[PDB]
Amino acid sequence: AYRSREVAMKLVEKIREEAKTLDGEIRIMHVCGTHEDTVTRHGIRSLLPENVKVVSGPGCPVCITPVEDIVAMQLIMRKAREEGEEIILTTFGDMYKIPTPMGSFADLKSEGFDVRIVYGIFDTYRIAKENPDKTVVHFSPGFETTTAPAAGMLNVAAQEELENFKIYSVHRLTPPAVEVLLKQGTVFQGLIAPGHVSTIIGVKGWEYLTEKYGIPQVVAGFEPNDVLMAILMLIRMYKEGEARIINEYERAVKYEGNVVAQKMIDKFFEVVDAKWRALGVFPKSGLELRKEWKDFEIRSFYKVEVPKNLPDLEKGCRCGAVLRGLALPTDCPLFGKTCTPRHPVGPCMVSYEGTCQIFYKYGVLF
Ligand code: SF4
Repeated sequence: AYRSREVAMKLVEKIREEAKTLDGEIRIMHVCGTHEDTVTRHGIRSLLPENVKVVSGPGCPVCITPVEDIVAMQLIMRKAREEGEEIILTTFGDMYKIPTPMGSFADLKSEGFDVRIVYGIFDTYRIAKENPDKTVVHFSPGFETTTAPAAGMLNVAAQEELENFKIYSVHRLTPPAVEVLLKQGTVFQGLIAPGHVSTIIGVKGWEYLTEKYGIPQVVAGFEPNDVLMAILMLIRMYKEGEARIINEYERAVKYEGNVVAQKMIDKFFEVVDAKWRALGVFPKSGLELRKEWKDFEIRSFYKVEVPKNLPDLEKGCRCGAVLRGLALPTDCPLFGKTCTPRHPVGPCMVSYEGTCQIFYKYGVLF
């Protein structure tokens, strides 16, 4: 308590002191919704010196789930129903309300489809066991942190030979996003690596970025002091002209990552080029079930026709710029006007990890 406040004040003073002698403006990016929550909750952007910026990358797996996949899942529900098949669709609570030009999962539910909100894929497994006569499918988004438990449940279902347990895989990888943002402009000279994701892929998983682009990195937890320390460290590393990755979250992250989880994920999933809503196609950034485990993917059972020309976002939504770290929600003309948690225009406002929802949640009036 008193200690945390003491450290925070001292860290901000060091940041100010180091920043004074910066050539120009330094941009530090994070790609983790919880880091954004911490940053905004504690007003860290205002505390920083004018020449130090914290950029919010695409750290929301729900926000970037493609419209085509949500719509496709919806079309599979309809095609299965016309065949007399009662499918039970599970989804996280925020994904449940993600908008698309053809409606959300919640809209589908109001039509009488069996759509259920779950806390995790373990609930899907339980529901599958509760309804052996019904197909149970989890629309499954998520970065490495969420993919790990999905792989774990699949391994359990595989051992049991559960045949009514499926997923619609829309899992994504974080490092590739960081690479694309860099090549596509988005300027930043340091990275705060996500803590949870790092727990799975370890320091090892981010190294290629430092080796390929020379960008310094600090793996950090979510306390405001973890974020402040990371910022202080990246500034020093930058000024000192060094390209290294420092693990400030060793209590939860091993250099090698969680090898057990990594192996479990690779056992069922294969990395493919994948779409990221409002951002385009990122090569080798998505995960799909391997050919050997195709029976677990619902698309292996139903083929549907997603209509063409479906726009990624509703008119005026700047979620594209926001996910790129090129604009803050306050830069969006719909923010708090036509777009709010009650009536969201874009995915950035619905998602729990969404920068726009985070800005709203903390009453950012800016
Ligand atoms: S405030 Fe709404 S409309 Fe604007 S960028 Fe965020 S999610 Fe999109």
